[PDB]
Order: sequence, then C-alpha cells, then structure tokens
Amino acid sequence: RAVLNVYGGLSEWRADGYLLDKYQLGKVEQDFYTDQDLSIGATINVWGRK
Amino acid sequence: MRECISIHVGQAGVQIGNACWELYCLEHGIQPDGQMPSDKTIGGGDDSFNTFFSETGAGKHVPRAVFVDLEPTVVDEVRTGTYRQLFHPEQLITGKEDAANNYARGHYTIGKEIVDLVLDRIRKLADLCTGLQGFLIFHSFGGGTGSGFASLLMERLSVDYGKKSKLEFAIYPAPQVSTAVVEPYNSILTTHTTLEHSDCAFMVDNEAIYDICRRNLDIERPTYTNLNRLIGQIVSSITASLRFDGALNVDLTEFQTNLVPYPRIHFPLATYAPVISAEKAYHEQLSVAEITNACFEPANQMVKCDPRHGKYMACCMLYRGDVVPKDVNAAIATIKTKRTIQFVDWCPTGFKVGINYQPPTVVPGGDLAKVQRAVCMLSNTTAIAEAWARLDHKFDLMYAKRAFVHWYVGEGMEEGEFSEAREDLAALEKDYEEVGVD
Amino acid sequence: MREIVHLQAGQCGNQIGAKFWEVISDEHGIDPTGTYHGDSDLQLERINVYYNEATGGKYVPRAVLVDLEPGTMDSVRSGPFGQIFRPDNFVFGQSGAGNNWAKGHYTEGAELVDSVLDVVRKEAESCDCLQGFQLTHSLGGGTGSGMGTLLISKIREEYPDRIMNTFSVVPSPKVSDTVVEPYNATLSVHQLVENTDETYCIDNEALYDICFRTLKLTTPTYGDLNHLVSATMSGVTTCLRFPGQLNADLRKLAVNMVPFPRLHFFMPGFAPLTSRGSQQYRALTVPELTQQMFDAKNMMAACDPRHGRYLTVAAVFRGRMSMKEVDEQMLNVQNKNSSYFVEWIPNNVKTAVCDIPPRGLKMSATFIGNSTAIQELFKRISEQFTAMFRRKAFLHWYTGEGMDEMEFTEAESNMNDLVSEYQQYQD
Amino acid sequence: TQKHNLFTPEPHYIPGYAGFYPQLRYQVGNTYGRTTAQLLTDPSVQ
Amino acid sequence: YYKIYFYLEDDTIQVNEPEVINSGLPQGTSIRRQRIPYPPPNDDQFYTVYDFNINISVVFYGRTFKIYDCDPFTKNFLKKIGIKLNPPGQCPLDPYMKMRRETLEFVDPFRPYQSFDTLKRFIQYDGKVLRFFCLWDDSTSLFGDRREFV
Amino acid sequence: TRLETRTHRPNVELCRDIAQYRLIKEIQEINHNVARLKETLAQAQTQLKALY
Ligand SMILES: Nc1nc2c(ncn2[C@@H]2O[C@H](COP(=O)(O)OP(=O)(O)OP(=O)(O)O)[C@@H](O)[C@H]2O)c(=O)[nH]1
Ligand SMILES: Nc1nc2c(ncn2[C@@H]2O[C@H](COP(=O)(O)OP(=O)(O)OP(=O)(O)O)[C@@H](O)[C@H]2O)c(=O)[nH]1
Repeated sequence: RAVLNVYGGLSEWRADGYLLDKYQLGKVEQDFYTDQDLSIGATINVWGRK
Repeated sequence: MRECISIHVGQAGVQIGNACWELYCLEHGIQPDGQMPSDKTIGGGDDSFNTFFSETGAGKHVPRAVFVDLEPTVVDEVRTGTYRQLFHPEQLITGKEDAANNYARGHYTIGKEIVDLVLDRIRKLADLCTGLQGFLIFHSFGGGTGSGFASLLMERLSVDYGKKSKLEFAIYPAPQVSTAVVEPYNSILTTHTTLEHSDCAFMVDNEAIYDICRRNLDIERPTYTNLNRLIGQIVSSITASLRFDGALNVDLTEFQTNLVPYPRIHFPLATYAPVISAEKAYHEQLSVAEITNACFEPANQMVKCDPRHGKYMACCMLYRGDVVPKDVNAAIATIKTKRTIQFVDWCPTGFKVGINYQPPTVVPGGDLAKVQRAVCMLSNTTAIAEAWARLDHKFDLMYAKRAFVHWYVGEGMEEGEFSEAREDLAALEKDYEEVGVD
Repeated sequence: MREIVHLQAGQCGNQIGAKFWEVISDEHGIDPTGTYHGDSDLQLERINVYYNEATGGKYVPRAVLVDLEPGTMDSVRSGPFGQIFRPDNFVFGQSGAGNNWAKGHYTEGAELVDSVLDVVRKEAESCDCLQGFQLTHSLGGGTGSGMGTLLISKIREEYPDRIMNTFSVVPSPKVSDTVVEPYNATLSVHQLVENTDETYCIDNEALYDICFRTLKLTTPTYGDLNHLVSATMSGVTTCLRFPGQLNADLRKLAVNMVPFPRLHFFMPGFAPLTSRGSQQYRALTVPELTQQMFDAKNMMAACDPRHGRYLTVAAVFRGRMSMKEVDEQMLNVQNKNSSYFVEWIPNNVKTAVCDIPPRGLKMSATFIGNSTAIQELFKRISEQFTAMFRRKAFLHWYTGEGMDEMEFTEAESNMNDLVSEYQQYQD
Repeated sequence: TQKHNLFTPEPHYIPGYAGFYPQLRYQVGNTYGRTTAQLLTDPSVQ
Repeated sequence: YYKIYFYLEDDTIQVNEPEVINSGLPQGTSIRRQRIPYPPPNDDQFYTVYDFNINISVVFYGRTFKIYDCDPFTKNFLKKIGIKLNPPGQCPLDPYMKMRRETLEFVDPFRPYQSFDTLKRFIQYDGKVLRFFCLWDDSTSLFGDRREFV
Repeated sequence: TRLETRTHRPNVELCRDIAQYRLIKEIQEINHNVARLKETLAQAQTQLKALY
C-alpha cells in the first residue's frame, strides 16, 4: 500500500490513522514465477540455480 | 596623473553608470573586450585612457568605478549584460535587503556592516592612484535605499581624506511628481546631513529633460535609454578638459574655487544647449551666437525655476570642438549688454571659459547628431529658492499631522532630526534672501 | 537571499491555493509532472523565491496546507497538481468543525498548533531569509478564522521582523450563508487588526457582477472566481521574480502605502478584462489601461468609494511602457478629480513598472487602493452583531465552550474604534 | 515573454550572482568557474 | 460553427450560429435573409444553386466559410437536381472551448479509490497443491555432480 | 514577352508601326477566343448534368 500521513500521535484514541492516496507512486516491478511458465522442459533460475 | 574616483549607488545609480561607461568606451575605441585593435598604444600606462581606466599589465581596461547596491536585481542584471567582463568583480558590491525608502534604514540598520568592505576597496584603489584629484558620486536624495548609505560613506571620506574635492550629480526630487510620500522626509534628511561635507552639488529633473525630449528631439516615446545617455554626455563634457589636450584648460580645482561664491551655497545648475536631432543638425546651421542665445533660453534647463524670478551670479562656459576666443568674447559681451539678464552687482564679471578643441562624439545606435561645436553651461543663480519653498511648505503639513512616523520610531529614532532639518533649510532660505539683497 | 512561505488555511484557502499555485506554475513553465521544459532564462533564475529544488529538476512548493475535513484535502490532492504537492505538508485532524470559531480557537486548535509550527519552522530553517508570510483564509469561514488567529498571534512573537501579508475572503452583504458569520467575523477581526499589517479583503458579490459585466458567460464557477483572484496575487508577486527599474518588496510597498498602525484594509483591482469579442474589438493603449484601471465597475473588492474618499493608491504595471505616460496619466487623474482625494497628503500615487509582460499579452497592470470605503462594510457587521446580541440567541454553544460575553463586548468595542477613527480622519 | 538569452556557453558567471543555476548540486569541484563549466556542460537531460 | 439556410422561393440565404452554453461569445442571427453577390471582379449576377458541393469553400462579404456536412433532405434534393458530391469531409475541434469544458468535466467528481482482498481466492484454492519434479546439474563445480529437487 | 521587350529602344528608335498594330490584334483575338471557349465549356457541363 501507500499511506499518506498519520494524524494519531497528536493524541491517543486508536493506533493512529492511516490516510490513503490515489496515485500509488514508487510501485516497482518485481515479477514472480506464476503458474503460466510451467512445462516439462524449460529454463528456470532459482536464486542462481539453472 | 589627472584622474578621479567614481562611485555609483542605487538601482538609480547603475542606470546612469551603465549608460555613461558605455559612452566612455567608444571615444577611446574600447570594445567590450578590454584590449584594442592592431595599432599599439599601451606603455607605462600613459595616454588619454588613463584618466578613467587603469589598463593593467594585462592590457585590459579596468575602470576606477565602484557600484554599490543593496538589491541583487540590478547588480545581477548588469553583471549579466554584455559589458560584464570589464567590471571588476567585487568592485560590484551587492546586498540582500532594502531600506524600503527609509533613509534611517539605509543609514543605520544595514549600512554599518558593508562600509567596512567599502573602505577596503576605496583605499586599495587610492593606494594605486597617483593624483587623486576628486570624487564622482551618483545617488538620489529621494533615495529608496541609496540615500542614507551614500550620506554615511561620504561622511567617512570627509573624515579620512580631508584634502580633495567632492562632486555630486543627483536626480533632484521632482517638484510636483512624487513617486511616494517618503521623498520630503528622505530629501530633507540627506540635505541637512550633507550640507557641511558636500563640496559642489548639481541637481537635474526628469520632467524638464522630458520636456526637452519632446520639444526639440521630438520623439515622444524615448526612455532612460535617452535620458541617461544625455546626462552621460553632460559628464563627458565636464571631464573632457581633464581627458584631452587643448589651448587653455580649466580644472575642477578652479571650478570649486570659482563657482561657489561663499560657503553653504554650492548649488549651481547645468545645461547642454545644442541637444538636437540628426536631421535638424544635418540641414540647419550651427555657430556660436545662436547656441549662446539658446543656453540662456530658460526653458532648456533641467529645473523648473524662472531666472527672471531669480538672479545670476556665476557662469562657467565649456566650449568643446572648433572655436576661437574672438567671437566667444563677442557673444558674451553682447549678452552682457542685453538687459533682461539680471546680474547681481557683486560680480562685475562672472564668466569662466574653458576651451577644448576636440569635438564631442556620436554613439552608434543613438539619436544624437554630428557635433562640431558644443556648449555646456554651469551657472549659479538665486532662482531655485522656489524649490526649497515648495519642499518646506510640503513637509510642514506631514510633520503637523504625524503620518508614517511610526515606521521610523520603530526603527529607532526620534523627532529631533526631523525638526532640526527644517531650521537648517530655513537657514538656507535666509542666506539666499540675504545674497539676493544687495 | 529572499524567499516566501505560503499559508493555505481552511477550506476556502485550500482551493484558493490550488488555483493560485497552478496559475503561478503554468505561467512559470513547470509541467504538472515536475520535469521543467527549458524556455525562459529569467524564470529559470528567479524560481527560488518560491520553489525549492529536489533532484532532477523537480520542484517542491514552499506552501503549508491545513484543514480539518479529510475529504477537502483528498479533493485538493485529486486535482491536477496533488502530485506537485507533498504529503509532508499535509496535516489534518479528525473532528469536523461546524465552523464554530470558539471550537477553532480553544479546544482542537490547542493541540493541532504544535505540529504545524514544527513543520513550518523546519522549512523556515531550510531556507535562508524570508521577508514574511502570505496567508490565504476566510473570516466568514469557521476553521480558517479559529486557527489563523492563533497562528498569526503566535508567529508574531516567534519572529517580530517579518511582514504578515494577509488575504481574507469576506461574506456577502446580501447573504451571509453561515448564520453565525457575524460572531465569526467579529471575533476574527479582533485579532486581525492587532496582528496583521497589510490585509486584502475580498467579497464575491462584485465577482458575480463582473461575471455579468465583462466575463459575460453567465454560467460560471467558483473555479473562475479563483482564476481571477489567483491572477491578482500573481500580479502582486511578479515584481520580485523579475528585472526592471522598479521596486518590488512588499515592505517597499507597505511602508509607502500605510500612514498609521491601525490602517490595514485593502482593495484589489485588476487590469484589462477581455470579453467575448473585445479581443479583436479592443486596442490595448495607455489611456484605456489607465481608464479601465480607475473604473468603478472595474473595481471588485468591497464597494464604490463614491460615497467616500481616497487616502493612498498604488499601481503596478507590467509591460514595455515609458515613465512619461504613467506620470502624465497620474497628473490627468489628479487634476481631473483633485477633490475626491485627501488634501492632507500630496502625491497619493505609488508606482511600480516591471518589464516582463505576462503570458499571452504585452502590457498589463494591477491596482491596489486604500480609501475610506470599508466604513459601510464594518458598519454593516456592527448592526448585524448588535441586533443579534440584544437577545443572545445561539450563545449557549459559546458559553458551553466556556468564555464570557464580556470578551464579545471588547470585540465590538475595537470594531467601533475602527469605525470612529476612519470617520474622524476622513471627515 | 519576448526577451533575450542568458547563461550563454560555459565560460561564464563572474562570481557574485544570487540565483539557481540549473543542476548545481554536483559540487565536489571547487572553483566557481569549474562549477559553472560542468553546469553548462550538463544540460544533457533531454 | 454555422448553419446556412437556402430559401428556393426567392433564392435567398440566411446564416446563423447555434447557441452554445458557456460560450462567452455573442450569438443569434448572423447575416440576414437576403441575396448575396460575388466578391467583385464582377457583381451583377448573384449566387445560384448550381454551385454548392460539400468540402468546398465560399466567401460572403469577406467572410470565408468551408462546407463539411449536409442533411438527408439535402442529399435527396441534390440527387434530384444533379450535382455530384465528393466524399464528405471532417470537422475539427475548437481548442479553447474543448480545453475549458474538459477542465469543467475534470470538475465532475466521483470520489474514487482502490483496495485489495485475499479471502475468496484463498478459500477457492485452499488446500490444493501442484506436484512437479526437476533436476539441477552440478558437475560444473569441480566437487558436486548431481542432485534432484521436487 | 515580345511586346514587353520591344520597349527599351533609347531615344527615337520607336515606330508604333504595323508590327505593333497586328500584335495588338493578336492579343485581341486570343482574349476573344478564350471567352468563347469558356462559354462552350459551361454549356457542355450543364447538359452533362442533364444526362445524369
Ligand atoms: N539615476 C537614475 N534615476 C532614476 C532612473 N529612473 C528613475 N529614476 C529616479 O530615481 C529614483 C530612484 O531612487 P530610489 O527608489 O530611492 O532607489 P534606492 O534608495 O537606491 O532603492 P530602491 O527602493 O530599490 O529603488 C526614482 O524615484 C526615480 O525618480 C534611472 O534610470 N537612473
Ligand atoms: N475553497 C472554497 N471556499 C468557498 C467556496 N464557496 C464559499 N467558500 C467559503 O470558504 C469559507 C471558509 O473556508 P475555510 O477557510 O476552510 O473556513 P472554515 O473554518 O473551514 O469554515 P467553513 O468552511 O465556512 O465551514 C466558507 O465559509 C465559504 O464561505 C468554494 O467554492 N471554494
């Protein structure tokens, strides 16, 4: 997620508030091995394991 | 040899410093570079250019002029113009804050911690200088910032170097056009502070220069691009005698020892008479008689005073170009015979003549015209009493009703200075009335 | 060097700042994203008065946005320039306001103040030297008054050497919306007159009139209103960031403009307004700029000074003019009506001339005036407050908050003092 | 608006100016001249 | 954008502009219902229906317009009298107007948001697993040779 | 081109003679025939309209 600001520590009613956002900057690409690329015979790298 | 030191202050100052030094460069053939074309002139630093520039062993021409300002705007602009390479870097001194039209702010709150470097620079020019005849100060009495600072630094020079002359060339507060309400305040303060350390004073007025501009240069849309150029021509005329050679030469020493009658009063007025356009000068004639009649024409001066409501006592005529003394004396004698001119008795003669055979110059991209004969007039009169009368019957009302005084009592002063200034001015009027009395 | 930090207070000031900032940025050539596009040397230099510098050429505003309603700041962030604003300066509370000035001034502001003070002093130390602060807020809106009064009060003794340029919107003399507006406005103006030095007061009735006069589209939005007011403040700020043979500093203006400590109220005025077809039916000439500037219909802040008289005026032009035309125009107005001003002071005219015309035209202007014309406005609020106070309706909330009606009495006293001194001066 | 240039090629910036030089934060170099030199050497971002 | 009405009864022309909201522009009747002469190299004759096709240009008292559309009835009457249409053209987008009302539709809120969830997919595929086998070669390293993974 | 170029005879070297006369006549006939041809084109296209 991407929180915007916290207005809680001003006082103490809950464990503070978590205002959201609407543009989600900084979402960085990390692809992951899904079910698609699976077959008998292919290449898969596993932290350096060919 | 024969050299002076130049000081400009204020956004109003760098205005006319820019214009005047740009004019300066042409006649000595100074490209914005600082080094000359093929023909060799450099040496022991000894030829005409030396009187304004100090061409070092580098070959670059480095002016003996200091530009001090408290605002980064105009100093950044001038340092980003075309002529930037010439100027000495920290001879161009800048600050970050303004006096906000407050003379007290400009003299007290900020000026203290810059005059130290000012002193540094001025004495490290004075050491190298040789004759050091005089100072050339450029400011404005209605200074938004450059008033108090200028007064303080001229006081410091008065207390440290008590031998040379001090020349002031200021845009006087316009009589009936005022850019703010602070002008009577700052003007009266600066005048009453400087009355006893100033040596010779000249005031000019933009309204009158405007009237000339659309009277005989007949262009209704000029700007400072015109006005600063004209006043720069005036200063070129007043320094030609020191610059070049001539038949008979006259020095600012004599200017001081002659044009002032007696102490306190050191406030004459100036005029360049043959301000005329290219086409006009092209297809009409020029000679001594008409230009002298013009220089006595009252509407071509630069302060709204009526000479027939005043009276003359001093005149210094500079002729620049080709003349001979015979028709000179003819014309001056004819004017003396003429009657409407009202000489005070005390001067039987009042004329000092300075002739410099070199003709004045013309600037490319300009609107002036080819000149073979030019007359510059410097006369002291009594006609300017109306100016001080105006300013006092202005300031009285504001002192009566106590407006804007909070701004000043906040920055840390009292009303003693404000009061004392008006009796100083009153002394000025009483003395002028006495000298008008025979 | 000299910079400015902006305060964007209460819901009004929030959208005011939205329009204002996008206007400044769009004139100054920065994209919505953040990657400037090289066109203009001079803006590229003087950007530092407002915008600080991140890496890569992406510019952080020096503004602080505050409000209590999270949805307001959600919408502001949703606008095309939330991405040019920072979460760092987004601070907010949880409770709705109700636009109760006592609420804004004693209970929840009492703890909301500290954090905003800490953040603003962070940025104030980050920069080098400010001249003051410009505040955008409301006096008829609850949270703006209740918070900004405390804020200005405390910053006054934080740093006693800076200019409190204040920009407060004024309720309609024909419909006050918030029924407790008399109370809010009186309480707010009580501390306004003390802390502030210069204040611009803005009423939108004239905006509606001008929408029927020159905007001429009859189907407007508060966005268009913000367009106009943002342009006006742009004009007042232009002189600093641009060259020219003029003086720019707000202090250079104020010390010239105000004669006495208790004179603070000011009248924005604008320059050529162009209609449906006046574009190709108009010649933009010095006489007509002067005329339209001085025009009464053109005036849009409070009301016609026709009933009263002027004390001081200042005008800032922006274009390739000359000094002679403005001087002769000043003489023309002076001698056309040398009666409507005050014989006390001469030369009531103040001038500035910038050489950097705005984007889209070649010469423009802006007019600010101090005239004895706000008497009717605060007189109206006087009758409002008295005619309410005679039967203390709605006062149970304020008493439950916990103050006294005596404080109200001193507020009305100070208000009547302003009335009396304006009258006693002009007459 | 309608106007002329500034920050012409490298050789520039007599020391003394206030203001923001574009991309001025790589100053391990030391002289004002070399600072400005690399600054105008680096408009390459687009 | 303008409407042109041809009255055959007297062979006259009426031009108007449709009313658009938030125009900030004058509208209503443009040039009235009269005759119109050519520009002058010659003026005694006047315009006649025999020169009107789409995607052409006209001028009327120095006001140059370009035709881009017609009506079913117009097509009927032209394929009744004889002129041949060229393929119809294209009408552009007024920039100021389009920008301003796209800004005013930008000012048309919906209060949007996005979030996430796990439970339904989690339960749908709860407690299932795929099973698959593989091999890693190791004889690259001069100590290990093989090992098997699942 | 011909009538233009035969206009730079210095002093008395211009004769306004029969060549000039007939060249003017040639200009006349060119213009007149062009007019007739354009008229004929007009009739042709109108009756083609009728054919459609
Ligand atoms: N020398 C000079 N004076 C000018 C020029 N243009 C206008 N002036 C006059 O010079 C005055 C400027 O003086 P000030 O405003 O006091 O300048 P300052 O005190 O150094 O500081 P600022 O408030 O920044 O201007 C103006 O009131 C004008 O009347 C110009 O180009 N050169
Ligand atoms: N931004 C904005 N403000 C408006 C608009 N219309 C009216 N206002 C005024 O803005 C005033 C106050 O805004 P704030 O400064 O946030 O004041 P507040 O303490 O939140 O009190 P209220 O908004 O009045 O409830 C309101 O009282 C309205 O009178 C508008 O369309 N946009």
